[PDB]
Amino acid sequence: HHHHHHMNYARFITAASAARNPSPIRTMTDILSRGPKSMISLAGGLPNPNMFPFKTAVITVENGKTIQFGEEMMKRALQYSPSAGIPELLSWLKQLQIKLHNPPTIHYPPSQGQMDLCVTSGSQQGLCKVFEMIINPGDNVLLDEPAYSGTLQSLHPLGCNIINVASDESGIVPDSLRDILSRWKPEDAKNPQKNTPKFLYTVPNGNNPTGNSLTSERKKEIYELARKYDFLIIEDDPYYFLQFNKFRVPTFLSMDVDGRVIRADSFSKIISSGLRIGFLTGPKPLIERVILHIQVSTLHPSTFNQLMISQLLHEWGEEGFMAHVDRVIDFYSNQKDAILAAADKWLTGLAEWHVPAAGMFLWIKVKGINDVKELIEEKAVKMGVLMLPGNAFYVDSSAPSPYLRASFSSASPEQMDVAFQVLAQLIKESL
Amino acid sequence: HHHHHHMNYARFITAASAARNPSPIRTMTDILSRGPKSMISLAGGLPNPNMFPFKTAVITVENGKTIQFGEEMMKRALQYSPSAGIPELLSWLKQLQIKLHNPPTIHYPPSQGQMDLCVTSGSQQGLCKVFEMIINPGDNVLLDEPAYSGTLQSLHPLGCNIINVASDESGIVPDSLRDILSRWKPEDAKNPQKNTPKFLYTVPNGNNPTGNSLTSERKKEIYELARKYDFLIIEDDPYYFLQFNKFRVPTFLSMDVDGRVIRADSFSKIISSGLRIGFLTGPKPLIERVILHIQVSTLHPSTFNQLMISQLLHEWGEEGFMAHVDRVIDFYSNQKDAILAAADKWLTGLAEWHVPAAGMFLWIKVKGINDVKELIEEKAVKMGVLMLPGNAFYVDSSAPSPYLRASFSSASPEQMDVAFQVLAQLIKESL
Repeated sequence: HHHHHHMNYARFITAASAARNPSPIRTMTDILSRGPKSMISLAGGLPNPNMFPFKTAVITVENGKTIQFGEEMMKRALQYSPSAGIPELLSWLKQLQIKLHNPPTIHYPPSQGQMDLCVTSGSQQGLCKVFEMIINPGDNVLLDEPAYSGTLQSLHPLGCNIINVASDESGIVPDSLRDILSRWKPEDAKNPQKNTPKFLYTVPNGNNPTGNSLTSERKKEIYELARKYDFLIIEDDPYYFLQFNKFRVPTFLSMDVDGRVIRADSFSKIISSGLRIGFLTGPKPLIERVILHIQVSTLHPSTFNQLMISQLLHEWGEEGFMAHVDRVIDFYSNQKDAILAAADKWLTGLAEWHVPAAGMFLWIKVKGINDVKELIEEKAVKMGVLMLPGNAFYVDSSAPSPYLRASFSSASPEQMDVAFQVLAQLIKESL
Repeated sequence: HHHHHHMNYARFITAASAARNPSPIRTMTDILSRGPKSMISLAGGLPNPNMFPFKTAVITVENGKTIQFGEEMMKRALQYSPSAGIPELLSWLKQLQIKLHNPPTIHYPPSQGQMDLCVTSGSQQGLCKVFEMIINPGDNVLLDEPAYSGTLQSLHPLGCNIINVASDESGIVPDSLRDILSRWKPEDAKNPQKNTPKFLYTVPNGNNPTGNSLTSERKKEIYELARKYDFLIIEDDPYYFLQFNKFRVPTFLSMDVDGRVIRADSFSKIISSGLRIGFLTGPKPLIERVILHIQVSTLHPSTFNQLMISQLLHEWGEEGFMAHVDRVIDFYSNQKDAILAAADKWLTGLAEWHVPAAGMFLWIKVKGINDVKELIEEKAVKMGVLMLPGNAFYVDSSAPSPYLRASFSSASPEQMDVAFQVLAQLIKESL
């Protein structure tokens, strides 16, 4: 018997989200193409692209072929395109997801969670619209702190109760999640008044700010709890392609037999943050709610920027894409080694840290102080150094934090050495 | 005494919108630049742009200088940028708004509505976030039908009561608005339980689908009603730069002594729809709520696409921008003349229409039929022609509509002649 549980997606969709109806720009593109080519439509609502002033583009690529938009491709790049993304980018990304994650839901019926993808204007846009789709005021949601400050700022106005799940150097601790969920009975998920959690959100690789990643065994245990208590998992994975380990841990999407995982991927850290391109992968009924919200907001991701990325990826193939990933990992892993060496030299005895598993941040706990912000934004700024106090990564940002987040994306080894010399002095003269 | 009334912006901001707090990507950009240049920050959260694969760009321009992104500019184009837009585009657009509209609010205190601008990922994103900022379920809002289908689809899930204001060939009819508002007393606006309308929304030039535009005298009367009953005006003006008249009618923004107008502009019809660039202009406290929502969603408009537009506009200057506008008007006005000639020839006696004042649509009322959709999507599609039934432009899209929207953005005169021959035959053989 094929594995996986029946889902009722209506439990995870607000009344406003369910009320949305389709609003594409001129759906006649289907009735015209299949019909006669001599079919004259005065029914469309597209501006004439011959008026647009940019005419051709040439974009050079390191380790890839030059990208050229000739006259006709430029007119396409400068015109509206489908809400979920251009078809050639969607098709390539779907094949990538199948290669990397082989999701169980690929061939499910739509109504029981068939895998669907949506290109978004950055991954964070997809996450925001997912949160907005699900959360009514008073709903309970689960996540591990410290968390990305932007996620916390997105959730705050929605009025949900954020329930912290304990975490350590291997991510969320399943025993903590199990203990929290024992507040409910599993059947309470079928009774709205009981207010069982709607979802668990986590960054499973290279959490910002901690650098920690989940293990495979913990992901399996967490997934089983999500099935038992019938909550969704929001897998926000922007550092998926920045793991230092040779082998990537299987994702929640890869084990999602039920159709309860919404995954966010991004090329923001590896290909371009400024182009505003990410993508959601998840069950069709939930992805459809996000698409409909896009249709009345941004309409679509930039057609031009999608064509840039799509042409890059098609020429690279999976091989060239993974080779690029491996160059970027190599660079960040060397930066990681450099910042750890500077910490070993100058901060030993004064602070403690875990080795980042992925991403671009080192999370430093200063010993013998209750709050860092004293010796950073008032003392380190006078000595020529700035690192980020940890307070902003908690729901309660006023509580004291002895943590600093240090970035290793760009500093040279010399800059890291100086920076940690200064920090060591500050810690010393503050004890 | 300087003209304009005290505003209380809290009356137009939902609890969720007011709850938002600032969430920029690493605000340390200010403490670093003014500080010493030898200040080492490990506090930022930017990915290293040297990893990104695109290295230079060359973009040709008709009637303008070729745009070049060299190595350093490309790294900027591929990186995160500020939520409200890049500074050089904001500054140029602010000067444009001052030139075109000379808004009264330029030098007001922030708290009483100082003019502020936000570049958005298309104008519709700004409008969506404005609607979301204002509307609680059950709130009353005012607009004229027929209206852009996307606006209606955006408002539907928010649960507002849409109150139709009568409109004719000169836009909203002020006597209708006055009669509707007589349901309330002006002081009811200071009593939430009375549920006075929160805003009036309109497309004042070249309404989609009608082609009609407001007159100056009506705008003044409408503005006075907005002051008297204390509602905002949402001026959605994507065809502002596509007016066929030599002189543009003054905008609501140009008369906004109170700070009660939120204006949406777009370059989607004139420079590029696919680049997803528009902008809001409005009172600082309201624009700030939109920016904060952007900060947790799209983060910013594509940096690359903003640099393309900004470099185009700076090289053109106001003179080159207006010259481009005038070429585009010339083209669309000729298309307008062509579709009117085809209507004169083939549809006279069978339909009636008003001459479009702006934009790219002709709105045709078929005589002697209650609903068109019979003779379009089941009869015209077999004869090689498609035009858009008017039903989608009303809140009640199931009510019969004898109207068709015909686009003149692209068809040749020959295609228009054929299309209207067919439509004339269909009307004839359906009576």
